[PDB]
Amino acid sequence: QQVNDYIKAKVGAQRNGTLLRDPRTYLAGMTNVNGAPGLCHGQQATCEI
Amino acid sequence: NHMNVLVIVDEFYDNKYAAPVTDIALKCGLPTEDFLHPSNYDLLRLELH
Amino acid sequence: MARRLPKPTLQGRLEADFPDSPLLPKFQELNQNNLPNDVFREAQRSYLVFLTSQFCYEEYVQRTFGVPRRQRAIDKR
Amino acid sequence: MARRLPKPTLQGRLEADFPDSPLLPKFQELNQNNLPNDVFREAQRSYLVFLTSQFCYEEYVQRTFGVPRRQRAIDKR
Repeated sequence: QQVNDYIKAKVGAQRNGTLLRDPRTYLAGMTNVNGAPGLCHGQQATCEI
Repeated sequence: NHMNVLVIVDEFYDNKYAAPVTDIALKCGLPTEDFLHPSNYDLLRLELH
Repeated sequence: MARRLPKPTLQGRLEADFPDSPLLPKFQELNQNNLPNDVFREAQRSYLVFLTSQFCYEEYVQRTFGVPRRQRAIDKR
Repeated sequence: MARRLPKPTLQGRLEADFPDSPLLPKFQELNQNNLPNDVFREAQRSYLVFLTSQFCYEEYVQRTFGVPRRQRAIDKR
């Protein structure tokens, strides 16, 4: 868990923001969006690798 | 209270388990393009001037 | 609590080795009476270093001035 | 599964080729009772080896500590 938390923190800073899913208090309830206060280009295209 | 540096160095390096790092030592670690990325916000919060 | 470095390797009781060395008359003046014996040997090693250093400084001061006028004026005449 | 290396080419009966050496007293304690002559000769060669090495290291120990620093100051005038 220590190395997992370190990774999750470093990789794109998944924790505390800048992530697509919302792990907080889901309790298997729903799926929601995160972030995006204001966008000035358009619908964000998902780039896969 | 005492003058002699012998006991100062000894009692500091005698049993040193954890070695923490100052922050300005951390900032100089990162290059600019990595520094500005918003996975390093803990430093950006303290570069106001 | 100030803790000094270890003392270096030194050949113990050099005073027993060299007799009639001209410092020994003065060296004999020191007195162990009160102290334990290893403290006595340590302090007397220090005192011997001190006495030899005094003698060496005085010998160098005597060695300082050179090429005396009177001695050369008499020897070559 | 020994299957060792062949022994190095060496001269036979070194013990007798030289008349005497103080290793020989300890050396004569070995005796051949059960084994044939050749195997005993090999073991005896190895034991003479051990004795020579013993004396070599015992000599090096003396040489490390063989400077009567006291005989320098005493024996010199």
